[PDB]
Amino acid sequence: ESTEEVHLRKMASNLRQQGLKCLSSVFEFVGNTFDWSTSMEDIYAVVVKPRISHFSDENLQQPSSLLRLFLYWAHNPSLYQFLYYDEFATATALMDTISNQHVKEAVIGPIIEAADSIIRNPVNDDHYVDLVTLICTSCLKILPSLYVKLSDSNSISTFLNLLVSITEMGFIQDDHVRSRLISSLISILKDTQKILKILKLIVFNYNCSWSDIEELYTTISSLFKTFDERNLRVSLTELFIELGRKVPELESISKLVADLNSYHEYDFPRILSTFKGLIEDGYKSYSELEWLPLLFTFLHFINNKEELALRTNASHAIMKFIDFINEKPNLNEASKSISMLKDILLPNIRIGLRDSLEEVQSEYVSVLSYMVKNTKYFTDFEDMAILLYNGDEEADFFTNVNHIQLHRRQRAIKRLGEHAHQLKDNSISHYLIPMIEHYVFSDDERYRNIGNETQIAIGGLAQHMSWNQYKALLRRYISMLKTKPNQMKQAVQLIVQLSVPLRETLRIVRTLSKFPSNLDEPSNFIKQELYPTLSKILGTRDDETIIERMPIAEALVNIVLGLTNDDITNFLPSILTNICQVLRSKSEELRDAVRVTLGKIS
Amino acid sequence: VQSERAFQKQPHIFNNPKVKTSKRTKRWYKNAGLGFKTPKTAIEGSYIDKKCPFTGLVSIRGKILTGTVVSTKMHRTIVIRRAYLHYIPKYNRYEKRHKNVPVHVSPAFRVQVGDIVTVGQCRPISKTVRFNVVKVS
Amino acid sequence: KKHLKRLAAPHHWLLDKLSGCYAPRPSAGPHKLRESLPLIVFLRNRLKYALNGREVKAILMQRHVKVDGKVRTDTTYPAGFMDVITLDATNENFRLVYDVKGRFAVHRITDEEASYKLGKVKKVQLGKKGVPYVVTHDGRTIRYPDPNIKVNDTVKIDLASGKITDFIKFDAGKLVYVTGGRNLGRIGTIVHKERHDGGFDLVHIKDSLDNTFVTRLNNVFVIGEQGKPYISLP
RNA sequence: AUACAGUGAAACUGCGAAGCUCAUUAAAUCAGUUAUCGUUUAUUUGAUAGUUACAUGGUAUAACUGUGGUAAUUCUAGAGCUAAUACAUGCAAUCUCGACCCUUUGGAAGAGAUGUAUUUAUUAG
RNA sequence: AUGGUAGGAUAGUGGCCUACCAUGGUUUCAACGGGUAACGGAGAGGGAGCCUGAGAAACGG
Repeated sequence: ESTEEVHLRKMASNLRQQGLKCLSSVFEFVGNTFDWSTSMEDIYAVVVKPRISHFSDENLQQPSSLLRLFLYWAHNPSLYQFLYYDEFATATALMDTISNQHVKEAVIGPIIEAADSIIRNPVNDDHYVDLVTLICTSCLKILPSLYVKLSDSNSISTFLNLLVSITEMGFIQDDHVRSRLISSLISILKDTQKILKILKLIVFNYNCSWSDIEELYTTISSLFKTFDERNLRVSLTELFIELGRKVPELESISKLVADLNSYHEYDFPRILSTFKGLIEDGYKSYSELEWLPLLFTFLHFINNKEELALRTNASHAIMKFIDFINEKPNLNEASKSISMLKDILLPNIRIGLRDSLEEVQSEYVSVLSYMVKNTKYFTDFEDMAILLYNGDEEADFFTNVNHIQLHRRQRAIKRLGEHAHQLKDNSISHYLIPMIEHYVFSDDERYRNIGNETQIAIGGLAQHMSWNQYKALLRRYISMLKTKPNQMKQAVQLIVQLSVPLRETLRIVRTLSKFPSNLDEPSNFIKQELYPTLSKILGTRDDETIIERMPIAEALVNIVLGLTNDDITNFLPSILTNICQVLRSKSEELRDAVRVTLGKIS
Repeated sequence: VQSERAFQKQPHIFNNPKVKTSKRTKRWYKNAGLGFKTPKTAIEGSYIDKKCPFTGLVSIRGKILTGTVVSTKMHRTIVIRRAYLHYIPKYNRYEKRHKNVPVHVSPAFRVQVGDIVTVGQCRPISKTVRFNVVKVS
Repeated sequence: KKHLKRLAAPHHWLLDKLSGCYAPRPSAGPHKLRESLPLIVFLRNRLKYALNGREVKAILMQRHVKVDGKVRTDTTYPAGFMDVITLDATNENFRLVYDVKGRFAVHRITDEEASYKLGKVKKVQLGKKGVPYVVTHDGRTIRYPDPNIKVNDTVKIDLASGKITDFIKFDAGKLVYVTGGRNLGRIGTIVHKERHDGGFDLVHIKDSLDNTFVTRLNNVFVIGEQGKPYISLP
């Protein structure tokens, strides 16, 4: 019928839609029980055959009744002859849907999980052998694109379920199939155990060149620090043991990494010998690729909180790298190591300095000390070296901040604060404050005197600080005020310590490094973020925390004095009235607390 | 928990036996507000109490009072005592009085005779009970 | 009861106590009885356009009076706060606002001012079929509101279409009209909102003279920003 | 006014029918206030329902006509009519994902989706 | 009689009522009881039951 008969056409479309669903429903419920063999040719010829040509175009969005028919036939071995019909046009129809660029994840998943079923369901006929070959070739070619489109974790998993099915069958024995399969895997990298078992199988059975597995070697090497579970770590080692026999160059590295990681418990004597092996002439020999996995293991040993011996060797192992950087004839060879040092060590050092455990922190403190003492090619720590005064003891302050005695620690933080101006702004924020701030929030009474001296030093450090880091430092501590009730007294006193350097810098300009030239921009930052937040906290009616929140007002006046005079008139009244309202409170002890605070503000 | 003839359960809360995702039975709880921290024994408890301010179908609204517990002998309710100084103008002097208030207490709270309890107004739980213990000290 | 004694009438109409035995009882409508102005008192005892209730009834059957752009023929129709009374035969538009004394004061306005009103958001909730809507102080249900609109905000409503053209959030520094208590009719800027959960919230308001006063939130109506009211004030 | 058409008794529907005399009671009356997330609510106001038909029946009678009983009542039976806002019945659309990227607002293959009220169970919130 | 659990009634909470369970609750800080210039709330011939309505146990039936 032509276009003018709209009503009949719509009803016919409804009949097709309902009946195709009717076919979909009946095959689901009684497909296995009923024998279709008489009707298979009739069903295909009148239903499937007319629509095979446009199937790919129609069903890209979401699964349809007609698509679900071929999915069901794909799962059931008995109904594969539906796929076999007409040179696998039915299977090719499912193929081309995947081939389409506009195909969405909802349609991808069922077809892929259907393709897995055909791969895992051997059938004894010639048509089956051809069918699997066509399905594999299309999928492997196009796998990396599908993974990008996928947005569901389960959809990721089913891809690995198909992918491991390929390895078990043995399409990977073909070199082209192996190359396409590897391309999909790096797309997945660019569930985890299933990935590792897949990598083991592909790389175990067949040989690979260094250029092929080099990028894999780096990322799988970087996965050492990332993994922590024994099953996850052990499975990684057989790969490196495996990558070793693939490329004779890596064989030495994997044997080392295999003996660096020993399992369930680590072999303490043999690993100790390896550390003695590297420290005694082994560390001049190993190359940059050799150094990569060794660090990821060393950074794993230093963070470990149970054993001391592995750590000192690990921290010493990290210092051998710094020696190994010194050994270069020039900067060019060092630069590749320096960039590698910057990419890996420095980020993990900074988090290590923030590590709560003191003794883990002490090692990272020691590693940071050695680099500054030996700065032949790495010049970022020159400023902190100036603080060291050639690494002199009681002047280097790396020991002082972590002697056994507490009084020597306190004397360090004062001298560090005094000489803050000489130091470079980035270093103060990334290393020094992280290493020293935990004293402020330390609960032990032995460190209470240390904490009070710390609050002064960080205030001096905050003066000679870069503008962006000081903002981020200040914002974090306001977040600590709302988030941490226990640390609220420590945060508020510290926020006051941060308020003073901002006030003085704003006084001088009308000091913080890279301070903006225009005073409006810092002023608006105070007006909209520091003022409203601090004022509302001070105005909060919580009688259990009023005394701890009183020094907030001292922070309010400091930031306000930094502002312009019109702002100062706008902002002093609300603060001082709130101080006056707290002054009005009946409690004498509170009233005295207001009186002293008003005195300091005066 | 199941010490009654009927089965005690939180209404409209369903634990699906077939799925069996988690051993712990699904528990519904709410915060009563007013900065009154919901205790963890209520969150991770196993009791069933329709009149509990955190797990029951009761809302705290109205006057919030404080008192001293004087009796804790009956089940899930207590009697507190509130004292004040009433002014008599004819001689211009104050006289002490007291009032005894029955208050519901959830099993999530452990109260003895002598402690200070802050209680909240709610719908009439019983003939004389209209409050619910919401903070113990 | 269906009869109201003139002495027993609440205070705000300014009606003389000795005129008669009974006063008009406001009928059911958008506003509560104790803060409504039935059209009879507005037309007779404030404007004096009518001398007796029968003359008022002739006026209303003439369909000369419109409340919020709609013709009303009930003598005791309860006009209230932020209600626009339009008289086309004489070309007047009036807005009903408390005075400092606390009486309704007859305030002439422009036609553009007449075209809209201000409504305090009393409630915001999802209706049937998942359609959000807002209930204002005059009982107006307005569907598909702007998401940022919340309770205690004030929405500027166009009378002709009854849609939301703009809104004002409830925040410190906003200009406010007091609709209850002793401060009824006073205008001032918000200073601080003191919250008692489970109790009546209290708001501090500072006038242009720097005098400060405290009032319950229920008697608070945001009318604009400090120095920029959205309605003409008396 | 060739259905009737103004007014309009009766009848059927719709709405509303919500001063006196005795006793006596201490914050159980009453007055002020709070809450109803524990609630019903004519009416007023504003919103709100696309899911034989060029119009179904008496499954209907009053008023009305006519025949009678009774000392008799806002006491009565028999027979015969005719209507509804009374009584029962009841009936070829829209919106999405959208290839073709055809034209680049745009059309568009196909795939889909589509009341309310009560009760119960469950899921999200 | 004080409270808990479950049910019945109820526009609805609620010993308002019902089945089991614990002996509780106010009070010398005046519970309970008595007197009073506490005019300083009831019925429609008398008790019982029922009907309508949004609103009554109706000065209606």
